[PDB]
Amino acid sequence: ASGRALFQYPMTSKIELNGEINGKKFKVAGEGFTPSSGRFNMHAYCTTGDLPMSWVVIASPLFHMFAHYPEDITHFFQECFPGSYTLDRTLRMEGDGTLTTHHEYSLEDGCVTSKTTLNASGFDPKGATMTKSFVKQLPCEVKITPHGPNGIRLTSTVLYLKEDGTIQIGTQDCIVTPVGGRKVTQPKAHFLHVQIIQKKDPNDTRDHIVQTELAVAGNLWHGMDELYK
Ligand SMILES: [Cl-]
Ligand SMILES: [Cl-]
Ligand SMILES: [Cl-]
Repeated sequence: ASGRALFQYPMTSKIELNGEINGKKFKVAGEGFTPSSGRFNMHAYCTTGDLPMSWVVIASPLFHMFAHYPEDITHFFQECFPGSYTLDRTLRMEGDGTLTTHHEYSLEDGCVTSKTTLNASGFDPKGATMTKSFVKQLPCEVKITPHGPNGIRLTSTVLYLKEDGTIQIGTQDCIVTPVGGRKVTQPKAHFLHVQIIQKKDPNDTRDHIVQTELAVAGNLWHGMDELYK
């Protein structure tokens, strides 16, 4: 049993995230539900107190294996199982700060566990990230290309909406690397449409978020694959 045969829905998720931003250390944990292909939620909470940064900015750090892929595009993230993959992220909030994340995953009993670290240095203490002035991030297209002999790369430019109704940009670059000591067939260049919706639980006493991601793969530009050898 490998690849897509390991991703029979419903499934669950867990996260453990150890973070630091501008010297403030924090932890998040969460549990989530993946009812069906491409629709996955996460109820995360800061176990150290208040989260010292925007929940909107930490949204993308909070599971590409749950994306919905048509049959005719390789689902690289799923085809890495068994063996798994790492994700390395750089998220540059333009004019504000840069953060990196490192993720490791394991699959057991229908549950994907993410162990993630986040490092963030030199953010503007009056920027939207540290003052928590963001309302949401807008849906984007993530460009996925083959990267080196065995990886992929994911790039996106994300619009973050502040409370005054104006936009800040984040520039996001990820490398996925199989860690299963085996070759995984690389997909053709393609795009992922991604939307995040965040809300609060009526009762939870913790600093928390209830997040849903919709993530759908598509060959949005048939000619793009020609450019990536
Ligand atoms: Cl927030
Ligand atoms: Cl990404
Ligand atoms: Cl493909």
